[PDB]
Amino acid sequence: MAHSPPGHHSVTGRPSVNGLALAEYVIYRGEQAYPEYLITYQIMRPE
Amino acid sequence: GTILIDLSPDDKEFQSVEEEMQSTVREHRDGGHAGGIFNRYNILKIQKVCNKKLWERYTHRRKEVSEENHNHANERMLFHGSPFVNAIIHKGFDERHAYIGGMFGAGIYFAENSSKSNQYVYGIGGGTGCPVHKDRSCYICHRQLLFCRVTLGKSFLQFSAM
Ligand SMILES: O=c1[nH]c(-c2ccc(C(F)(F)F)cc2)nc2c(O)cccc12
Ligand SMILES: [Zn+2]
Repeated sequence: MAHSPPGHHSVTGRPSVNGLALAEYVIYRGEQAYPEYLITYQIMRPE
Repeated sequence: GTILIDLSPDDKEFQSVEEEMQSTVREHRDGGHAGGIFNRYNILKIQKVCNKKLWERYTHRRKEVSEENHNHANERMLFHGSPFVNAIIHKGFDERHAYIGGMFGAGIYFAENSSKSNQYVYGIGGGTGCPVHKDRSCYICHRQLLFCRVTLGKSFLQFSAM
């Protein structure tokens, strides 16, 4: 697993082309995330 | 020592998490290739994940990050889709759960868009879709996502052509 940028604890990937896309985030230590909710779902066929 | 507690649909916590799921679906530039074609979900269940040890591991790291970032954890709630979701809830995140070939290097990736994380439920690029039908756009099989508490600390801002 890669290392966070010097002095930083994560990367924020901000889409610059698509204006409706929200951000993505990368951490490099598993201890920086806690899986608080488990969601079971189906995607729905559009009408 | 993980337990999963069901949230009632009548509970405001359930409803808050459902709205976060539903309100952050968007269209993807692959036309649905990886994650399927949909504008919304049928939410079947939402469970709270409780693990005392994993939680303590998390708050210990958060305190170190927070102090290194001048008293600011920069904590978010973000989605995670993975083929390892069943391992993650029991053992926590680690290097086995990283996206080696990710845009911003080998680490663990999270999304504000629920539908971005849904693209990884069945693997990178959606893999070969559901086990039963080999369908990345299967409308029958049940999927799972995680909605997670994430410590960002000082985050490096990378603009990205995506
Ligand atoms: O939720 C995500 N999971 C993943 C993901 C990517 C890969 C794996 C793997 F390799 F373990 F099967 C698991 C999860 N990638 C994301 C991304 O590249 C951007 C935004 C969100 C995610
Ligand atoms: Zn299926």
